[PDB]
Amino acid sequence: KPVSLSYRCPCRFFESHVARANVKHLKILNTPNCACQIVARLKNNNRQVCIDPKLKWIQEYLEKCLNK
Amino acid sequence: KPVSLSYRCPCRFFESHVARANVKHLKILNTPNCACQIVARLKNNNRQVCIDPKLKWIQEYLEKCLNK
Amino acid sequence: MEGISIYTSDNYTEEMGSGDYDSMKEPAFREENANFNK
Amino acid sequence: MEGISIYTSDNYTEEMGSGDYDSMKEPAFREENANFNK
Repeated sequence: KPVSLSYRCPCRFFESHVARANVKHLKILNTPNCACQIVARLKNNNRQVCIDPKLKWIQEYLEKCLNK
Repeated sequence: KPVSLSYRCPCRFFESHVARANVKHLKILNTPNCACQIVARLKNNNRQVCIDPKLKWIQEYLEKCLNK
Repeated sequence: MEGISIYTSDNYTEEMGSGDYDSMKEPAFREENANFNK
Repeated sequence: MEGISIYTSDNYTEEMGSGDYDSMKEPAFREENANFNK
């Protein structure tokens, strides 16, 4: 799939107070239109939520994978 | 399919010099026996590579996504 | 800082589910509660 | 941090790679120089 040029984001809406303990992973796509877009998929097999990159648990998440 | 879960790391190796312009997105998982697990899919199927959390642009990537 | 440099990404899809868990708030940056989890 | 616990990062099926471009270094925290391209 040839990636084209247009201001779009994967997720247009973000989830906010989702449980960091209930997600399995994050997937980050920074698209020209959005600050930073993170998509997370819940444990077992449940819904997928797109998260705001500025969530406190994300604040913890990014900073800890960075420096600690 | 049932959820046959185990404690594993997705990838085993990490790339510390992948081209930030050649990648499309990042996949981040917190693994049990591995620090931070990031894997990225390149533009088209060259191969998908596993990324080093300690990679320079990853540092900058995470750092900026925290607020911008 | 090359981590802000845009890469060509489009024609990819992720399906919008629903804005559910608050779905519109932002950081408190650090600890919100000292220790009163109980 | 709030998130110290590990999640079930299992159920992942791709074609795992190995060392490709470099694959063994550490960060410089931030900047190799504060943008010295010119």
